[PDB]
Amino acid sequence: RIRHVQGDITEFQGDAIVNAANNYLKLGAGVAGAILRKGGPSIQEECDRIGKIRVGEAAVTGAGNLPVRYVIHAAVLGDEPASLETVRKATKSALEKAVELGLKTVAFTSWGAWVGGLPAEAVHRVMGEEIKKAPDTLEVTGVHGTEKSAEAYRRASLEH
Ligand SMILES: [Rb+]
Repeated sequence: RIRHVQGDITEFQGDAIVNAANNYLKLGAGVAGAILRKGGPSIQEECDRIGKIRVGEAAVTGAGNLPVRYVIHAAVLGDEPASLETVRKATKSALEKAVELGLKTVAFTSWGAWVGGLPAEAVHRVMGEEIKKAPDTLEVTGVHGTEKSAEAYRRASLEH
């Protein structure tokens, strides 16, 4: 239910990508920058017309010129700081949205740009638990910058 690959999430060709976000849905930091660049202005514009949400919630937009149908914005910080709990909620909420849209293929990054203050392995652990709990109609892809990293993530998923 989760496969880890080297690639560019702005090149994922499935139903949706998950984009880590502040709760004000003001995009730009991290992978969002590339998403705005290649996806175009309509992604922030739709966010502007959703308004702000709560930390731990997710919100859905179209994907502009990207080869996915939807972007799922997962609010990990803002009005309160990122923690293992906000990470858990934002993941569960992102996946809940995907299920609501009746989607099958969804892609996350490592959320690294958003969890600098947290212990990496515990963050990976919590998102993994939420992903595991998600229904089997979903196929989740983790996308990483380097093969070395993705092979590390796959190797780590062999710890069981
Ligand atoms: Rb931000």
